[PDB]
Amino acid sequence: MIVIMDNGGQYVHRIWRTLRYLGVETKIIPNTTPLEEIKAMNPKGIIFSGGPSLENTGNCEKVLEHYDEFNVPILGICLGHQLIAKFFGGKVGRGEKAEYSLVEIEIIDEDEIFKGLPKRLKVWESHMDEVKELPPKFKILARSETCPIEAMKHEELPIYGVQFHPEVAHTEKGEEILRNFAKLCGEL
Repeated sequence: MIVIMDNGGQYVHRIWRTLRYLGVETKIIPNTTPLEEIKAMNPKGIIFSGGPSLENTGNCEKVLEHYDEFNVPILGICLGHQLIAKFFGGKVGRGEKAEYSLVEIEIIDEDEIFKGLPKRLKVWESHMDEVKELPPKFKILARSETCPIEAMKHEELPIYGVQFHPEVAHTEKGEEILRNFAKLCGEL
């Protein structure tokens, strides 16, 4: 079971449908779902979805505060990436290109979610906002010309962020990145 916390973005269903296509048990829940209830689902992984506003992240930060009750892989997508960054002591701010487009990224550490993938990928993303200061204890996994932090992970915990939307088909290997993340939740 991969739980997708709905932060209100336009592409949240695509995350769910991608996982379904992959044969992964998954459910979208309101981001305001109480933690106990999230715990009663026995999640093997959690996704913090995109959305319009850091002011509407519901209990995403609460999940991180209580990570010891979960101890499963977490993937933040765009706003989810940014909220993880803020929570862990990094900084988010405006980028230089607010419109969505395909952007080429360079994978600098294939780690887990980029395992087996090419070194450069075009991904569907905006930089209306982005991570400006990496959190302590995190490492960068991918970059682009205008944004050094296109993907990141905690150095010690399976907590991941991507700035772009792997759930959008335009993203090269987007389905594979989601698959790689799901495979992490099935092994430990």
